[PDB]
Amino acid sequence: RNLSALKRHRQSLKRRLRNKAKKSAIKTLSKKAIQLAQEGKAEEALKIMRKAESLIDKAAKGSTLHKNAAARRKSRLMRKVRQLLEAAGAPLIGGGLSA
Amino acid sequence: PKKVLTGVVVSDKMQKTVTVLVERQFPHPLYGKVIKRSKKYLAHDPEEKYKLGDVVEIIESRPISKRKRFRVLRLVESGRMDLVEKYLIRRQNYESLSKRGGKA
Amino acid sequence: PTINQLVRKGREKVRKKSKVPALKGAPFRRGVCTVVRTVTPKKPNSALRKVAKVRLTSGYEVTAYIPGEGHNLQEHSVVLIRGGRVKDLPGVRYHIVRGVYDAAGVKDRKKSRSKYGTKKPKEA
Amino acid sequence: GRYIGPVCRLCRREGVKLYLKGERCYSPKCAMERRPYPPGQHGQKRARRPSDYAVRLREKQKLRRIYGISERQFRNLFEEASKKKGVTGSVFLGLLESRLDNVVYRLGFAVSRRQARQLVRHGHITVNGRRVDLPSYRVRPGDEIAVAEKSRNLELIRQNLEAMKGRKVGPWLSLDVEGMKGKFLRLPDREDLALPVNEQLVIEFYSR
Amino acid sequence: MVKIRLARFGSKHNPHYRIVVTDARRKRDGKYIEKIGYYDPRKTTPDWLKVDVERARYWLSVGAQPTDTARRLLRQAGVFRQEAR
Amino acid sequence: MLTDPIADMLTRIRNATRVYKESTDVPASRFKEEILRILAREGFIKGYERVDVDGKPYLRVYLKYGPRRQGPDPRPEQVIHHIRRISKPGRRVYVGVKEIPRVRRGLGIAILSTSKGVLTDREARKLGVGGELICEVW
RNA sequence: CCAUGUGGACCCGCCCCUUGGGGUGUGUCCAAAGGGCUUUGCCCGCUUCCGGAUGGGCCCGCGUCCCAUCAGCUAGUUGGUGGGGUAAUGGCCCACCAAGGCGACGACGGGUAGCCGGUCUGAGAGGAUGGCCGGCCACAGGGGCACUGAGACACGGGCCCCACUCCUACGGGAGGCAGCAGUUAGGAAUCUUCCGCAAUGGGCGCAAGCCUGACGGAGCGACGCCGCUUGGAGGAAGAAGCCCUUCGGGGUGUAAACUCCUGAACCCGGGACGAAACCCCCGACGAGGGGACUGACGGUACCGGGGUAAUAGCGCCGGCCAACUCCGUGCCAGCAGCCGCGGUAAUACGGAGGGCGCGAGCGUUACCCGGAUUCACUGGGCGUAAAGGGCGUGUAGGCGGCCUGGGGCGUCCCAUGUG
Ligand SMILES: [Mg+2]
Ligand SMILES: [Mg+2]
Ligand SMILES: [Mg+2]
Ligand SMILES: [Mg+2]
Ligand SMILES: [Mg+2]
Ligand SMILES: [Mg+2]
Ligand SMILES: [Mg+2]
Ligand SMILES: [Mg+2]
Ligand SMILES: [Mg+2]
Ligand SMILES: [Mg+2]
Ligand SMILES: [Mg+2]
Ligand SMILES: [Mg+2]
Ligand SMILES: [Mg+2]
Ligand SMILES: [Mg+2]
Ligand SMILES: [Mg+2]
Ligand SMILES: [Mg+2]
Ligand SMILES: [Mg+2]
Ligand SMILES: [Mg+2]
Ligand SMILES: [Mg+2]
Ligand SMILES: [Mg+2]
Ligand SMILES: [Mg+2]
Ligand SMILES: [Mg+2]
Ligand SMILES: [Mg+2]
Ligand SMILES: [Mg+2]
Ligand SMILES: [Mg+2]
Ligand SMILES: [Mg+2]
Ligand SMILES: [Mg+2]
Ligand SMILES: [Mg+2]
Ligand SMILES: [Mg+2]
Ligand SMILES: [Zn+2]
Repeated sequence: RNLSALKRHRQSLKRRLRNKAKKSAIKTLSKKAIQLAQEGKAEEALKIMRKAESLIDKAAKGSTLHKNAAARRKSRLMRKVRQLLEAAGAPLIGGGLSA
Repeated sequence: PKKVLTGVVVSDKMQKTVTVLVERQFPHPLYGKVIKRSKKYLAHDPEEKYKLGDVVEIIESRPISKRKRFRVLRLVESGRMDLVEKYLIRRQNYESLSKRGGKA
Repeated sequence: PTINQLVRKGREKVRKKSKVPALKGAPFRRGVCTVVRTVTPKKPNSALRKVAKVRLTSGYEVTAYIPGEGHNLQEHSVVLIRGGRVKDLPGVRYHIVRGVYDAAGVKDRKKSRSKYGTKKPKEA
Repeated sequence: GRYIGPVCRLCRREGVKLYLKGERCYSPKCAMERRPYPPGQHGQKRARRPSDYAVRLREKQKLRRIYGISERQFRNLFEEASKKKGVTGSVFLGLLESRLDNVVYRLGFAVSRRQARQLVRHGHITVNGRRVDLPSYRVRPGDEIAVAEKSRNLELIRQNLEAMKGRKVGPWLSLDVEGMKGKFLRLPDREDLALPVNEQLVIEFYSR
Repeated sequence: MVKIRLARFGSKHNPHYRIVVTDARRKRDGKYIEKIGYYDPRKTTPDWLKVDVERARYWLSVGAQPTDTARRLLRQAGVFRQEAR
Repeated sequence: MLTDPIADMLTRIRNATRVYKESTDVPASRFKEEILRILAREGFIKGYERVDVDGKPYLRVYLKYGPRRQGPDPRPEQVIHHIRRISKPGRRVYVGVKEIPRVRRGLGIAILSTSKGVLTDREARKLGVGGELICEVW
């Protein structure tokens, strides 16, 4: 056995288990943004959107998503919420949204 | 210079897609008479404009589907069935030369 | 033809068939002997030339000429086998190298030697 | 190595004197002088026609022996004149004279070519002021073939450095008798070298 | 990174070195991106070292790192010199 | 059907000569005229005249020969010892300048069609262009 | 986690450009870390941003072996809109809709092989080939899979099954040289468990340094190319012995014997280049300058002195193919690449003498090209020699008359980027 090696797999484990916690937070959180987006609670969805959008960026400073890949998940959400609120009621906050 | 190709459409029968037949001439590697060999390029025509038998240019482009790597540049002439018949004559003839058979 | 005929059809590069099979690529191949016999020759000739059918290490079971006067070949003597056929006897197309493995070098050989696996006899 | 054996018998093999026995080879001794016919059991019997290839070869062998270098590099010297821009017969010789073992034998310092070699092999020779044990040696125009002082007072050097007051060099050459020196003017011509070879016949053996 | 170093082109006991610009991780004697001179360490000639300064002076505005050996061979080429007052 | 305007001419003048016919007549082209002006620039032929055979347009080429030889076959020497065409049709032959060959070690002529027209390897290379390689006289 | 945010990201808006490129307007979100010393400032770092360079993914144009005794293949198959996924386009992957896509200019299947710079052959055109060195690919016992990360879907990292080997207390676990070196196996055949990290290259470090079976060298193998010795100068009308003889005589053959000369090996001594850097003080941390360390080859190469005459071996000798005779043998024994020799005069078999060719190599066997204009572009042919379809029709395709003009696809030309 070669203790230079083993080191980096114990390493792995620990980041996987911080990278799991990171993503599997964002799914959850942003799914509960899509959700509040449906039935027009423009107040609350636009709250959840920004506490999504940041937990994005801080997984972008890191090594979970790339700037390229995190920017992606920002447009997935941001646009798709600006649009579920089409089929309902106008943006109260206008938090993570530019009129 | 994302390559530019002049060929004549020979397939309408698809969605926003179209098949084009581009041909080229050249001395035979060794034997060296001019020969002329051609190939068909599944082009992209979005708004659908160009029809079955048109004379077009194509350019290398951002891949659109599996076998779509060319958008259509412009039209050099319309109505040129002469070859579309010829290309179909070739496509037909495969009915013959089979070891199923060919009837009278 | 015409140019075009060829352009369409073309010139079919000739194919080469090795007048020596058994040696899967090899120049020699060791086998054990099976039959040790002598077969009388072809047509203008007359002798009792000496031969041995030899199982191989390429799978085969080919027959072999014994070059020379004397020999030591019995049914289980290991051998060695090189190219070079025989215009006197048919079905024999490789020889047996004298002197390697349970195969003799010929004694009483001064001249042609290096072929016959016989060394130098000075103090002669 | 080099050929080493009964030299005056090729004085007679190709039927003319090859002055390789050396100072004896101007006698009424050197083998040829007595018995012209070439070697063994038959040498005297009637000689028939030589093949086209016979003659092709004879006149090659002569030039190979006569210059006292073995085949394998008699070749790479031919095939190095082919590869060189000018007449092939005439370049060839041109780089036989530039070899060290016949840079001496024409600069005087020896009796025959086989001898002349020994003096090269054995640390006896100066080349632009240095020691060269290399018969394979490409002597260029302007080179300095002399003798290292240490061997100078040797008889073989000197009885030979003697006689040179009765001869001349070869017009691509200055001999400095006393100073024990020698100078390579230019290459030769086929003008100079009057050998008993016909050289195109040599090349017609290195066509086949 | 981008680097400048030495690459072997002689043989046994007869090294002749080449000055090269090549990507760090690249094999020693491999497809370099630019030959900028030779260096003869057995020094058997009047010209046992050529460089050409003007390229290594593009190539460091570039940001290609030298070796030690190769560094020292450039100072000695003039590569790193300044003038005026 | 009739295929080669060109190769045809050569073969008239070929078969024409080897019979020792004083004159012979060939189907008026523009090509066949400019190839012909060469063949007399370079004395293989005396010269061509435009003549109408049966109110049809034509070229009358007069034939150059050797001089009365002796022997037992007193028949001279076609100044045209061999004439024959290289760019055959469906099998064409385009040479640059590099690729322009010389004929009979300089004793002869190769004929070219070029962007400047009707040319001999000499005139060809002197000019510094090339193209369809046509025939070959000597 | 919070704040500042020069800037950047995303949503929407306009304005240039035009496939996702550049600007700008509001809202929204994100930064960080401290160690060292010549401590009130220098050094290695830190974070967000444009760019340089470097390397790299992905896509297209042409090039890319055979057999038609494989002719029909295709259902994630071809395309569409929505979606997921990636650094990124895309049936890549999923859902849903239209029914396409390909093929005789070889689709499909089967056979074989990594490809190239180049290498061998050859007048050229081609034919043959891709060890070593180098450029790109692909695997790491067989197969699938993801994590970490800028990067792999990772030889000496990870999860699962199978074969194989092994520890076992019969629950279970370990193991992967096609990295150097060696063992075993196989086979006609392929080597040391060497020295050293001095050089050069890489990783890490402010640095001294540390790891370096890359690599630098040594060992072993005539395996290959080249350099070299086995002597040389003199020496008989010509020893002995050995072979032929027409019994006079011919040949090995100036070769040997001795005369003289030189001095591989060996002995003595001296004895490298390859190595000046990083580092240290001066000087500014810069330019420049000064000092110090270090050799695995190696006590090698090479220089001075000393010195002995001092390995020759293979093929062939009827023709092609350089070389001729005696015996022995008698279609026997045997040679042989081709025709062929041998049945009592053998220039062919086995020996001798003599001869030719080569030489630390000479031969034989295997393969590549030439020969072979015997695959024929260069450079072929069909009346009888192998070969005109038993005769027509006509489709694809190949090819085409005279006169002028427009295009410039070919083809020619010049400049240029690449090779
Ligand atoms: Mg990751
Ligand atoms: Mg000495
Ligand atoms: Mg903040
Ligand atoms: Mg952090
Ligand atoms: Mg802290
Ligand atoms: Mg394979
Ligand atoms: Mg040839
Ligand atoms: Mg290949
Ligand atoms: Mg390699
Ligand atoms: Mg294995
Ligand atoms: Mg695997
Ligand atoms: Mg391993
Ligand atoms: Mg280093
Ligand atoms: Mg050796
Ligand atoms: Mg051997
Ligand atoms: Mg040698
Ligand atoms: Mg002697
Ligand atoms: Mg020094
Ligand atoms: Mg003969
Ligand atoms: Mg024999
Ligand atoms: Mg007899
Ligand atoms: Mg015999
Ligand atoms: Mg051929
Ligand atoms: Mg024929
Ligand atoms: Mg017949
Ligand atoms: Mg018939
Ligand atoms: Mg026409
Ligand atoms: Mg016209
Ligand atoms: Mg053009
Ligand atoms: Zn002599």
